[PDB]
Amino acid sequence: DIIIATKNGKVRGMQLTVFGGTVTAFLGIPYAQPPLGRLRFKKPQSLTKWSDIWNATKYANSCCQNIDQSFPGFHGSEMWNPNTDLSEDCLYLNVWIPAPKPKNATVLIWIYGGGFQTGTSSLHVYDGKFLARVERVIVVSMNYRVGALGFLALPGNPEAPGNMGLFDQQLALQWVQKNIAAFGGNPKSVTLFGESAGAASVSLHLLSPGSHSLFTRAILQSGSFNAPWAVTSLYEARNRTLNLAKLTGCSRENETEIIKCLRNKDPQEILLNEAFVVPYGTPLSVNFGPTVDGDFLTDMPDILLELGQFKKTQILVGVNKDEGTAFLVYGAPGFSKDNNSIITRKEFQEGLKIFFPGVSEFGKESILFHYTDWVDDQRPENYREALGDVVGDYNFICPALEFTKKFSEWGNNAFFYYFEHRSSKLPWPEWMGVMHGYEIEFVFGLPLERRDQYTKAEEILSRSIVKRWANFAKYGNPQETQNQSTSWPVFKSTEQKYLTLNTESTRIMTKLRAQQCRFWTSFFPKV
Amino acid sequence: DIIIATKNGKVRGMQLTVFGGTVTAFLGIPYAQPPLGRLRFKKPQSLTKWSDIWNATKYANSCCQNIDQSFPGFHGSEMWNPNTDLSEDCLYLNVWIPAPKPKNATVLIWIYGGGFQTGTSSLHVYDGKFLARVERVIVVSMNYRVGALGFLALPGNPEAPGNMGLFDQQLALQWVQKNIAAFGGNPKSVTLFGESAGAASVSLHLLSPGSHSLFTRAILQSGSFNAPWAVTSLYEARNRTLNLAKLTGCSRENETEIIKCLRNKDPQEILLNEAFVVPYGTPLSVNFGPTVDGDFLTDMPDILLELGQFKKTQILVGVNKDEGTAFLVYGAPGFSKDNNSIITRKEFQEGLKIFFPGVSEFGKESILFHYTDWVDDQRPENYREALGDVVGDYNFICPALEFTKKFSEWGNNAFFYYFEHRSSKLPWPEWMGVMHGYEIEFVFGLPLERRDQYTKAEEILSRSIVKRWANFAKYGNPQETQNQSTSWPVFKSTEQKYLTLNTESTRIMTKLRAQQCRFWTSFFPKV
Amino acid sequence: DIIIATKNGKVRGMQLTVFGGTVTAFLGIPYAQPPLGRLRFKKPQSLTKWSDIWNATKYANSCCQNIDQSFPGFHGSEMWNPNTDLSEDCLYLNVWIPAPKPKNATVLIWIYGGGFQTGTSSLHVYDGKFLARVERVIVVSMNYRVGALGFLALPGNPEAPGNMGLFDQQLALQWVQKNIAAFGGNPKSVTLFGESAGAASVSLHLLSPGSHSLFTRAILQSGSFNAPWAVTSLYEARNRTLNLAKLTGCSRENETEIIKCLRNKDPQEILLNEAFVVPYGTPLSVNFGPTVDGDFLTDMPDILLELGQFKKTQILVGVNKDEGTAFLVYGAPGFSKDNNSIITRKEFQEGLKIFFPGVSEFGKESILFHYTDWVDDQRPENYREALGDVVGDYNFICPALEFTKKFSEWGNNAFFYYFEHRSSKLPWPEWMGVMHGYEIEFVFGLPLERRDQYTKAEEILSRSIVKRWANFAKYGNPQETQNQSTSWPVFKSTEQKYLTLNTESTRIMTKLRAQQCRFWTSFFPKV
Ligand SMILES: *[C@@H]1O[C@H](CO[C@H]2O[C@@H](C)[C@@H](O)[C@@H](O)[C@@H]2O)[C@@H](O[C@@H]2O[C@H](CO)[C@@H](O)[C@H](O)[C@H]2NC(C)=O)[C@H](O)[C@H]1NC(C)=O
Ligand SMILES: *[C@@H]1O[C@H](CO[C@H]2O[C@@H](C)[C@@H](O)[C@@H](O)[C@@H]2O)[C@@H](O[C@@H]2O[C@H](CO)[C@@H](O)[C@H](O)[C@H]2NC(C)=O)[C@H](O)[C@H]1NC(C)=O
Ligand SMILES: *[C@@H]1O[C@H](CO[C@H]2O[C@@H](C)[C@@H](O)[C@@H](O)[C@@H]2O)[C@@H](O[C@@H]2O[C@H](CO)[C@@H](O)[C@H](O)[C@H]2NC(C)=O)[C@H](O)[C@H]1NC(C)=O
Ligand SMILES: *[C@H]1O[C@H](CO[C@H]2O[C@@H](C)[C@@H](O)[C@@H](O)[C@@H]2O)[C@@H](O[C@@H]2O[C@H](CO)[C@@H](O)[C@H](O)[C@H]2NC(C)=O)[C@H](O)[C@H]1NC(C)=O
Ligand SMILES: *[C@H]1O[C@H](CO[C@H]2O[C@@H](C)[C@@H](O)[C@@H](O)[C@@H]2O)[C@@H](O[C@@H]2O[C@H](CO)[C@@H](O)[C@H](O)[C@H]2NC(C)=O)[C@H](O)[C@H]1NC(C)=O
Ligand SMILES: *[C@H]1O[C@H](CO[C@H]2O[C@@H](C)[C@@H](O)[C@@H](O)[C@@H]2O)[C@@H](O[C@@H]2O[C@H](CO)[C@@H](O)[C@H](O)[C@H]2NC(C)=O)[C@H](O)[C@H]1NC(C)=O
Ligand SMILES: *[C@@H]1O[C@H](CO)[C@@H](O)[C@H](O)[C@H]1NC(C)=O
Ligand SMILES: *[C@@H]1O[C@H](CO)[C@@H](O)[C@H](O)[C@H]1NC(C)=O
Ligand SMILES: *[C@@H]1O[C@H](CO)[C@@H](O)[C@H](O)[C@H]1NC(C)=O
Ligand SMILES: *[C@@H]1O[C@H](CO)[C@@H](O)[C@H](O)[C@H]1NC(C)=O
Ligand SMILES: *[C@@H]1O[C@H](CO)[C@@H](O)[C@H](O)[C@H]1NC(C)=O
Ligand SMILES: *[C@@H]1O[C@H](CO)[C@@H](O)[C@H](O)[C@H]1NC(C)=O
Ligand SMILES: *[C@@H]1O[C@H](CO)[C@@H](O)[C@H](O)[C@H]1NC(C)=O
Ligand SMILES: *[C@@H]1O[C@H](CO)[C@@H](O)[C@H](O)[C@H]1NC(C)=O
Ligand SMILES: *[C@@H]1O[C@H](CO)[C@@H](O)[C@H](O)[C@H]1NC(C)=O
Ligand SMILES: *[C@@H]1O[C@H](CO)[C@@H](O)[C@H](O)[C@H]1NC(C)=O
Ligand SMILES: *[C@@H]1O[C@H](CO)[C@@H](O)[C@H](O)[C@H]1NC(C)=O
Ligand SMILES: *[C@@H]1O[C@H](CO)[C@@H](O)[C@H](O)[C@H]1NC(C)=O
Ligand SMILES: *[P@@](C)(=O)OCCCC
Ligand SMILES: *[P@@](C)(=O)OCCCC
Ligand SMILES: *[P@@](C)(=O)OCCCC
Ligand SMILES: [Cl-]
Ligand SMILES: [Cl-]
Ligand SMILES: [Cl-]
Ligand SMILES: [Cl-]
Ligand SMILES: [Cl-]
Ligand SMILES: [Cl-]
Ligand SMILES: [Cl-]
Ligand SMILES: [Cl-]
Ligand SMILES: [Cl-]
Ligand code: NA
Ligand code: NA
Ligand code: NA
Ligand code: NA
Ligand code: NA
Ligand code: NA
Ligand code: NA
Ligand code: NA
Ligand code: NA
Repeated sequence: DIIIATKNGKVRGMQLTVFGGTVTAFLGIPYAQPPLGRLRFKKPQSLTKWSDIWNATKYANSCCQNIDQSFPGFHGSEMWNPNTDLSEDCLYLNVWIPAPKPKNATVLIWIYGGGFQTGTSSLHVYDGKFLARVERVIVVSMNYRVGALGFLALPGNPEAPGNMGLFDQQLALQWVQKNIAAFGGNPKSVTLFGESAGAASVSLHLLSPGSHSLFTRAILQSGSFNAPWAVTSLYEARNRTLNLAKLTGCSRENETEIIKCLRNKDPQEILLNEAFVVPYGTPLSVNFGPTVDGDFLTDMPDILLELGQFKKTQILVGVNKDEGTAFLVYGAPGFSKDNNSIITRKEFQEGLKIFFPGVSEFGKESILFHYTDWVDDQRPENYREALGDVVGDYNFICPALEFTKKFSEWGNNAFFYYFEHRSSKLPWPEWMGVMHGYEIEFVFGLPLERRDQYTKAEEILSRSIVKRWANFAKYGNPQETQNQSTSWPVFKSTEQKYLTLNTESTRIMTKLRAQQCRFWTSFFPKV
Repeated sequence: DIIIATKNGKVRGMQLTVFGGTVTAFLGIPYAQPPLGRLRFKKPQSLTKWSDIWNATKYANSCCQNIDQSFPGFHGSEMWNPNTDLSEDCLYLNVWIPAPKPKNATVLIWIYGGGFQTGTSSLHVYDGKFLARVERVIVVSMNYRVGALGFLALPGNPEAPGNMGLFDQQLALQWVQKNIAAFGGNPKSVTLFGESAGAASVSLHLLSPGSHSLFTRAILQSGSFNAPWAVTSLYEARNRTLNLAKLTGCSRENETEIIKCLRNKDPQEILLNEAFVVPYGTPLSVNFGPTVDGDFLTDMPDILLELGQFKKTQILVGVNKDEGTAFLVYGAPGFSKDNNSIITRKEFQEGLKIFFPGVSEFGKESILFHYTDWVDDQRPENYREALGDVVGDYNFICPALEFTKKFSEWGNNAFFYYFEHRSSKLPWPEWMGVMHGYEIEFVFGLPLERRDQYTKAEEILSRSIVKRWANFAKYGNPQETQNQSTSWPVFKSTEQKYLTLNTESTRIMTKLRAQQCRFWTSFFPKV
Repeated sequence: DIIIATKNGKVRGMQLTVFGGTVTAFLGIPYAQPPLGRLRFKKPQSLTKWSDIWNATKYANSCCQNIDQSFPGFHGSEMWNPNTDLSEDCLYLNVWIPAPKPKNATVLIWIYGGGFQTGTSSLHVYDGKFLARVERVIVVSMNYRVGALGFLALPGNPEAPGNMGLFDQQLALQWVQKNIAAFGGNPKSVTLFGESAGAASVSLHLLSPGSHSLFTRAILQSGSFNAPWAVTSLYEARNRTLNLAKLTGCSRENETEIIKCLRNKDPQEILLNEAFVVPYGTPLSVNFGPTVDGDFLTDMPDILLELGQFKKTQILVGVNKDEGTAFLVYGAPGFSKDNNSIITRKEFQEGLKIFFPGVSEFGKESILFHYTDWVDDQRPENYREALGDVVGDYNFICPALEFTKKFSEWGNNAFFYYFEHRSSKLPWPEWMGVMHGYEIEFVFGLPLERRDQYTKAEEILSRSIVKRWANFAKYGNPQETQNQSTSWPVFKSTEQKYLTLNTESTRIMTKLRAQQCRFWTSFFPKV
């Protein structure tokens, strides 16, 4: 039996057996008042106080959200679907601690991805018990609101001010500040890490003044706020919010009245409409996301980044070799997971049309031009590979690299990785390569689990990443010092060294996707 | 309805419609006891406290001051004349805030020019509502005492200690420190900006110990305290103060008695005499200005500048291409606004006599020599252009450049601009070029106003300056980051880069008026 | 009438007319309990408190001390003799302030010389009223105990712990910290300056932990603690203290008993014996001076200097062209002030014998060797000039230069001057040149006094030093910025630039007395 007195009252956890030892898990600790009825669309408000012992012994409700139904029954997609009841009552967090209770452990806070429209901390691939067992770090994760219910904005007006999901996150980070020492945590040693939209969230916490003092350092996997799907403009945010009212027969006059009306709709009606607040989406649509609200975000992030207004600290940033592929089977013509997807020039052009709907003909010709001077053999897989690279480079790799350049020019240490190992257990087909999302299991140390059959090499690779992440968190420096590993150099502008993470040959390389990033970064934004 | 509780009690403002949105204006908030009767010539004293709601809904009294009557009915001069009642009761300030109320906005404090003899915050070209609407900054301006009533000095003696107008300013800056957060302001992010005498005031706040902690950074348009009209010596201050007594039949024995006597004169009698406390003025006379009082100013400013005694922070400094011209029609022979003013050598010499009255024959020959080796064609406009340059270089550009050299040698970032756009709406004739004072409307964003017919190019130029000023204020760096603009480099000694602001071609240049500034700066002061 | 409430109670000063204006002088303010009876030889103790108004309107008792009787009636010597009653009751200080009272003036604290055996703040050449009038600085000076009564040491034992005179000084510096703001002073801007033993005192305050926070910066004229007369060893201090007891029939058993006995002797008996506690003195004997007591001084000063244990701040250090001469007429054979003192080789050798009594024959041959390879003409004044240089170099110039090297190697700004003007009013004969002590009148601004007939050039030189000293005090940098003067560069090791102060040609020079200082500094200490 294990009970911890927090600032809001007692909580009980369970004992887990991990890897020959023990871990104490507190699942589903509330961190805010349930945001229901009159609190829907409003910033999270703080917890009442409680008599009795709270039983944090099972995962809590995931937040309301649409589910991916493109591959029903397929483990590749379904592993990302929520594994607990959906409810509006979803502001809870989990804590995993070493046994015996440590004395001043470094704290890792995970923020999940899902396009700001989906995700949940209770997923199998986010289970923190392994990191706690092996590295003696404490691992925290929280649920935050997604979709309209999390990011509906009607500018300035506090009935729906914008960024509610980011504030749920910020309020959980605070809960860590006030309570984590009771669990044996060191509030002065907190690293945020997250992937995709979770990684862009982490990048925004770096920019947010209310976040400055709620963490020490940061890890960004395949995401940053300068990615093109990450921040909704005020223009498009209003168009969307009013388009939603129209669809739910909530078009009114007085703005507060539109919110009051939307607060009377049932969650399902709002979920059902979210998809259509846009004339045409892509498989990369973020219908409701971060906006510049003058509160969490005080100006457009490009400006803040460029002029150096953000927390000075170390960052670890990285991406996967085939980020783009996973998106092509959600709309691109002649793509399937159940065949090799050898496509034609004509399919590719149509492809660009799906991914770049509001872009001029010339703009599209310009991508075709940059990505189809091969180099050279009349390889059939030419066009399929180029469409993956197009989507990866524009959406993930290039924005990640630029964020890293920009951040390090203000003087701080940064480390960049390029993950190129395809999991032996990957259920998607071989042509999709080293996919978006599939370094996570390596970071949480799933292949360490003996009775799960990853390879021996995967076990060793995982053991080595877990160590680098943990060393990063505790000491600002992601080295594996014992087993005579390849030293990971800092990323500077000019040299721009990165580290390759693979199962065979770990290498130091320079200037990842140089030619491609000149295209996305200097030419394409003018278009 | 909008009411803010301040430290002195409540105030009500009005709602303005600007550019499709709203701005809240509080006009005429008092910031000091009215300096009347026994408080005339004394440092401002602090506000009593008040029950009821103060109605800050119209501009307040401008301070007592003579008016320019050289061009009655001419919009070019009259636009600078005071647009509210003159009264001794004039220590008030205005606040403009974004709607919805922001959370921690950067604050811009404007200090007007007028030779320390004239000016008022209520002028059309100082209306802060545009900056507030477009940049979401808060804009403050205040009225401070000018002429004898603001700068009469009888050394050490506190009945008339000197610098009262500078202390009115300092006391308004304080009012910002104590109250601005109630308006949504961030007291820790205050930029002072001002033009001409207003710009020299800003430079003196940098030197004043009582000001150090009342602002963050500073913007100086066409003015600095090392300009030759900016600081009155103790010698000339006494001669003047006693000359005024003599003229008003206030010559006494006991010094306090002379003040007591002057405090019995009516404002108009003092105004009427101010002009003659000098044997001969120029169109650049500052009969009553800043002095070294051992209080606001603790030593002569040249020494403080040279030896590095001032606030360490970023500055933005600049000047206009034809600063000198506006002064030539206020006394220089054969100059008129109603004709081209082609003058002769003989007129030019007489001209120097008007502008450099107490200077030796040789001194005057030396200006003629430096400014009349052309380069070369027998152009008729030769002499007219040289007299403008003489007055500009000596009075504005050269002192501004030297102040910037001197300030940056102590390690801080500085930015220098050279404004060379002549407003399409300028009522003065073409030969007067890019005049003193006419970048102000661009900085306050008047050409942004659609229904006012500035050009489209002027709109775009203004939009770009407003952004650079605002970025400067918020982040210390005056870049326009979005529209791929010319980056503005820091001004260092040795390289001395500056930025040109025009409607066509924005450029990086080096060593503005190199030859001319060697003349004014190294040779002329010996004379 | 002018009354200031201090922490010990009220004081009244007088009004002085200086140079067309006014200065307020408080003469003889007590700063410690009178150190009489049972307090003789003990550290100074703090002031009781007082009702009534203290009348600080005349100079106070100078401390007990022997007088120079070598030239009775001669203004050259007698100007250094005490000009008030000698008494044991002598711990008082003077304050001079600008009129009108300033607001936050920089403070100059003067510490007089006199070999630690003589001196007094009430001397004519230490009158602070001129500095106060002209520079608007506040000037403080204090009386501190000298000779046995100030520096008697019987190690560790607190009845006579050592350094009492240094602690009198330290306690006056404290009095400045607690009280000077009431006079208009800024306690955070205090420069210590002093000459000879006063200059060595200043150098020891830099080393003393109890002094660290009682001043900002320091000026050393012809003195430093590494000079060879400056610090008595523990060995020689005991030998002396016991030799004094023996002479006064106070030889006892219990050490406290010897003090108790000496506290019963009358001041005159102690004064009369001080001279003989040494088998043989020189005209540079310091029979009772600073010692390493483990309290004011925590280790030998050479070590502290060399290893960088002292206050980090700016210093101004300098010396006079003929420091040595004044000492030759107090014992050196064939020297007189009443003739040219052309001496022989044989006289010179005897001379070395007077000045280096306990030094080996070889040691003496070594000085002769270094100082008598001329360069070359058979000039009669050869030997007379060399004996002056010998005494100057060893006692003043060389130790001053070494102190400056050593101090600047730890990173702080230092300025070095070489004063080479012989006063037109000097009563000593021409051959004695630019003597020890005769830059003081220039620093206090005596030649500024119109009705005193120094030359016009001397007036201008003085005006310029007063300004450099004052700029040093206020701003850390001794420049004269207005009258286009020679800029004074910092003294670094390697380059070692110094400034020459003379009436004609002010110059930047390098490596003063290079050859000579290698001799005194590297070879002579081994001997
Ligand atoms: C790979 O599959 C795609 C995708 O669509 C198909 O899925 C397959 C697994 C198959 O079972 C089939 O029934 C299904 O249509 C193929 O593209 C399609 O080609 C078909 C038939 O010619 C067209 O009707 C469609 O327009 C197009 N479908 C879509 C959804 O775009 C593709 O040809 C196939 N590629 C191969 C074998 O290389
Ligand atoms: C430009 O005008 C000046 C200024 O004075 C004149 O203003 C004009 C607009 C005109 O209407 C006229 O009545 C008025 O005098 C001229 O200089 C003047 O020249 C006049 C006539 O010869 C002399 O009497 C004056 O001394 C002198 N006036 C002043 C006030 O200095 C100037 O000649 C004219 N320049 C041109 C046409 O190039
Ligand atoms: C300069 O004077 C010295 C010092 O002593 C003398 O002082 C003089 C002013 C003079 O009035 C005289 O009476 C007095 O003795 C002279 O050295 C002295 O030489 C004398 C006479 O030969 C010797 O008896 C002494 O040993 C020696 N005196 C001392 C005190 O050392 C010196 O010769 C003279 N120098 C000249 C004229 O160049
Ligand atoms: C945002 O504003 C309008 C809103 O019109 C939308 O109504 C919503 C409730 C939703 O159902 C959505 O499908 C619909 O788009 C957008 O107008 C669209 O633009 C086209 C012209 O290209 C017109 O045909 C329609 O008005 C509408 N589209 C359709 C398919 O009916 C508008 O484009 C959008 N603004 C943007 C994206 O900047
Ligand atoms: C400051 O002191 C005197 C004051 O004389 C002045 O009296 C004033 C009240 C006012 O009316 C003003 O016009 C007048 O100047 C100055 O004396 C002037 O100097 C000239 C000699 O060049 C004499 O003729 C007069 O005393 C007087 N001028 C006139 C036109 O009558 C004095 O010059 C001034 N000091 C300065 C500027 O340094
Ligand atoms: C310190 O200790 C002795 C003390 O002897 C001294 O007695 C004093 C009271 C005083 O009168 C003083 O004149 C006398 O010196 C010193 O002894 C001296 O050394 C010489 C030998 O060179 C002997 O002749 C005497 O004992 C004495 N001198 C005289 C002239 O009588 C001792 O030298 C000294 N220690 C040092 C300087 O290190
Ligand atoms: C928490 O679980 C334990 C099981 O041992 C139980 O005793 C306790 O009542 C639980 N809390 C509840 C049911 O609210
Ligand atoms: C934990 O470590 C921090 C420094 O990182 C320290 O200041 C804090 O007091 C420690 N708390 C403990 C040991 O409980
Ligand atoms: C609209 O209604 C809201 C909510 O009831 C009210 O408080 C507000 O003042 C109204 N605003 C306008 C602009 O009519
Ligand atoms: C280091 O070495 C051993 C094998 O020699 C391995 O089992 C262990 O996992 C390694 N530790 C890390 C942190 O990689
Ligand atoms: C301020 O103006 C309002 C107008 O609505 C008024 O009600 C109030 O009395 C005013 N204050 C005055 C007149 O002092
Ligand atoms: C505003 O920002 C400053 C830092 O510039 C911060 O210290 C202050 O507390 C903030 N106040 C708010 C958010 O109200
Ligand atoms: C002159 O009168 C003033 C004001 O009444 C008085 O307080 C002051 O002491 C007097 N000064 C002189 C120098 O006569
Ligand atoms: C940037 O670009 C657009 C036009 O593409 C323009 O309307 C807007 O005013 C510009 N913003 C700034 C700050 O200049
Ligand atoms: C100080 O001097 C004044 C002279 O005006 C006198 O009134 C006062 O009594 C003096 N203090 C004394 C004598 O103790
Ligand atoms: C005097 O100046 C210091 C800084 O050198 C400042 O901290 C202090 O408060 C000032 N005191 C005054 C103006 O009374
Ligand atoms: C000597 O006498 C002193 C002073 O009376 C006394 O306090 C001390 O204990 C004695 N010391 C010795 C060593 O006899
Ligand atoms: C500077 O210049 C003037 C003479 O032109 C002189 O009288 C004054 O004393 C000088 N000031 C200083 C500080 O030397
Ligand atoms: P990640 C899976 O959170 O983001 C991809 C961006 C578009 C939805
Ligand atoms: P600005 C118009 O305040 O200053 C010009 C200087 C002389 C009056
Ligand atoms: P200053 C005259 O105090 O020192 C000379 C050193 C030996 C007495
Ligand atoms: Cl690759
Ligand atoms: Cl084609
Ligand atoms: Cl390379
Ligand atoms: Cl030009
Ligand atoms: Cl001529
Ligand atoms: Cl150049
Ligand atoms: Cl010399
Ligand atoms: Cl010999
Ligand atoms: Cl050299
Ligand atoms: Na995913
Ligand atoms: Na590995
Ligand atoms: Na590449
Ligand atoms: Na103007
Ligand atoms: Na532009
Ligand atoms: Na030029
Ligand atoms: Na002396
Ligand atoms: Na000089
Ligand atoms: Na030399």
